[PDB]
Amino acid sequence: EFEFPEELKTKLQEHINYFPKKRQAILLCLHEIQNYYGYIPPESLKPLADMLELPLNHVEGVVAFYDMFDREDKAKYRIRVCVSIVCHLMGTNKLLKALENILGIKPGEVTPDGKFKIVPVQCLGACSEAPVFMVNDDEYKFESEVQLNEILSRYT
Amino acid sequence: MRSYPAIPRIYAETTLNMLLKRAKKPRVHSIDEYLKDGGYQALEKALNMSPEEIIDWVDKSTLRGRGGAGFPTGKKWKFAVQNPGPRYFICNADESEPGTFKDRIIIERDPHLLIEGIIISSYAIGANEAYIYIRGEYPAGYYILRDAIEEAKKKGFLGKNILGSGFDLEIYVARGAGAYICGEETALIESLEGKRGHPRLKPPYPVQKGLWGKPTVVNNVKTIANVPFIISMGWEEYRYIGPSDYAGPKLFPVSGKVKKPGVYELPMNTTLREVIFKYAGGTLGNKKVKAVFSGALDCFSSEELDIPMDYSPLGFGGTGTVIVLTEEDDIVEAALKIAEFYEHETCGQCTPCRVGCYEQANLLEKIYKGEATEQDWEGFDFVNRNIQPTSICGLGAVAGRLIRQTLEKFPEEWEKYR
Ligand SMILES: Cc1cc2c(cc1C)N(C[C@H](O)[C@H](O)[C@H](O)COP(=O)(O)O)c1[nH]c(=O)[nH]c(=O)c1N2
Ligand code: SF4
Ligand code: FES
Ligand SMILES: [Cl-]
Ligand code: NA
Ligand code: NA
Ligand code: NA
Ligand code: NA
Ligand code: NA
Ligand code: NA
Repeated sequence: EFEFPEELKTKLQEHINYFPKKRQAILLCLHEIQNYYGYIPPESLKPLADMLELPLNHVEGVVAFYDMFDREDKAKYRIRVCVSIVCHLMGTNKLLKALENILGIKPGEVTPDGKFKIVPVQCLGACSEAPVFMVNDDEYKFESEVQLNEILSRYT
Repeated sequence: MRSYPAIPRIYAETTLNMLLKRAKKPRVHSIDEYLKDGGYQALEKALNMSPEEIIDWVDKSTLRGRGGAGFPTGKKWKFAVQNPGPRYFICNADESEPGTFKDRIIIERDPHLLIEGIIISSYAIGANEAYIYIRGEYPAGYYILRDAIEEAKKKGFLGKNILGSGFDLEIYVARGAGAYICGEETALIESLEGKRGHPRLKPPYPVQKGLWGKPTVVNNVKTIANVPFIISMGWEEYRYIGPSDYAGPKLFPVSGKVKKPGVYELPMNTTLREVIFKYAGGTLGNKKVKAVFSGALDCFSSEELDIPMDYSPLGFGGTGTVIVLTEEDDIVEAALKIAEFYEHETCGQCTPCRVGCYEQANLLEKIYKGEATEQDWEGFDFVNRNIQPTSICGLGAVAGRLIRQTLEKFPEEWEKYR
């Protein structure tokens, strides 16, 4: 049915073998799956459940609770934009407008080429450098459209 | 050069040169650089002391918890060791409260200060397994800690029989996945056990029953970071730092409408006005301060800036998180943003919290957009005052607090929306 590629199952095992108990590796395993596929593929949950020795029900409940995980839309690059108090005061709306101008999309949306998804997030813990956004693991202050444009050009 | 994700360079400044001695510089300080400033020597000293003596120094330091409840650290460790082992040690690195970005700079720039304090702390309480739980939106920190932990192992500060003391320790690093509740200590533990982050009814406290039912100390990153200093200087010198009653360095994350936003290591006798004007360089455009939001906990007006930044009955308290709003900033729109945070972060266990956080935000948006009925207004008032009942953690206790304060201190601005 659904089996994980060899290069990926290796990494999941690394995670599972890392903590004293297998089940502690669920969040790291799910970060890995999402890093590999662009999202959490719904068919990945059953095989992972078996590797963690957990019920499928349990795993699905976990995916639902943790916001970073996305079971709906594949994207090569997730642009996490902070929509909390400080970034709002300092121009979250200017960043979103600039993202619309450049990429043609709004929060929740994916480019048609499946390259960028914009994900509104809560405070990213960089409030002094507001307004804040992440492109996958990379984090940045927004300054201008021109500056935004140059940064995004680095993601191919 | 070992490359980590891009991180903004948060500005950091210190008058005390302690938790920020290295972290005032926006770069990773690795083990050789840490060893050169006498790093890991407080560990070596601590390993020549009894666990009990360490507990006793930390107690006499008057060190209190920096995750924002201010519980005495030495007393917490005493409670854990009065219960039978095995015992567990957890560094709480979830930092997800709005306006809060101080714990991350220690992690990213001075990982070894933190690691050193974890080892001393673990030995003090007899724990042979420790954990850092770091939020998932802190990827660079995760990778920086993993590498620093390996450096520490290579140089022999982790593993079995650390420096011939007979004391074993492994530090495991866990990541979060988008939930502020997983910063609440019991919810954090549930997540470490591979579950959803639902808080447990307390008591029991984790020091009695925590990870796998066993005695567990949860301490905040910054709390732990003070431990190497207490062992290094002695408890007497630590208590000479700042006020007699509020001893030690405090990190203050200053954000919003200020000229110099960032992290300030200051003593606790500092006032809120001194933080914004003396340290953070005043306001953007020299506009008048309207309000300070203490993270998502409290709202101070411009008439309450000359309070001290201590746990004083009349002090700022909280975590010293200073978000500044100036005269042209819509307080109602700001409250909405605070309402939206709690709505996204309630775990749903308690019913008044689940529905109250939802409805507070839903109704406050109706108000903000001018589409609220008379009843929508009166309902909003009611729910804001009734999120707390039956709540098992502090989220539901505070989710209406800041907003209530805006209603009471900025009534004229709310009436404009009516
Ligand atoms: C909603 C919510 C959220 C958080 C907390 C509490 C609550 C109710 N706590 C505090 C936590 O429960 C506990 O006090 C600390 O983990 C222990 O810290 P000390 O080291 O004693 O300060 C908390 N503490 C911390 O270290 N980091 C965090 O991000 C949070 N977040
Ligand atoms: S008070 Fe709210 S966040 Fe806390 S346990 Fe209850 S429902 Fe969850
Ligand atoms: S409010 Fe946006 S990073 Fe904190
Ligand atoms: Cl602090
Ligand atoms: Na972040
Ligand atoms: Na270095
Ligand atoms: Na988290
Ligand atoms: Na959310
Ligand atoms: Na809105
Ligand atoms: Na209505």
